[PDB]
Amino acid sequence: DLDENNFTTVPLVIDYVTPCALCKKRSHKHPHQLSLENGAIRIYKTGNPHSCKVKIVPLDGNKLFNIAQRILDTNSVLLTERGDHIV
Amino acid sequence: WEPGFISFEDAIKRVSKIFINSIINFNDLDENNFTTVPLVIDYVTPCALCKKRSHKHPHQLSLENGAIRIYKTGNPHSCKVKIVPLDGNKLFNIAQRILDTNSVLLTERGDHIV
Repeated sequence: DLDENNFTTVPLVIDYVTPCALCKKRSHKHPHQLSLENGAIRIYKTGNPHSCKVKIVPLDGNKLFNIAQRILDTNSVLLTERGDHIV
Repeated sequence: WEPGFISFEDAIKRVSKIFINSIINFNDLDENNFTTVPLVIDYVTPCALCKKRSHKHPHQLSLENGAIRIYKTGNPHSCKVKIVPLDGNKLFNIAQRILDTNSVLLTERGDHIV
């Protein structure tokens, strides 16, 4: 059911065949929901999550590869016919 | 404020990452108000400051001895304190000092004369 749009509204349903890894209980009184802020996809329970813990997964795809791409696209390093880079 | 610590933007991104939660007046942060403005948290999840639904008081971040310190106003009993440092690769600041003395050069023949 999950799509790109349904991000911070739809609940995520979990059939706790085993105890929840978030809070080590037999099951949850309410499903979990996902949020996006400052480059993190936070995990939390819906309702009163005092006996719950927020988990975050960061979305940063190799910061150094992004910088490499930016420096490259600025067109300041070139590979010449002789094998020498010129900057 | 010293030009050796970090840019302001990196500091605010670090603190916003450490709240694990949003800030209503995040875009309202300016250069004039650094520690004088308490921070409102859109408590849309359980807190990470003390694993509570919401704090009845705001959180104030303070600067001392080259570090921003964050804590809760009022009753810091069911809470804790987090300290974040500001030192922008002290080795780079050292290396930039050494060039200020003008005591190492580069020569057309290709080697540095110290």
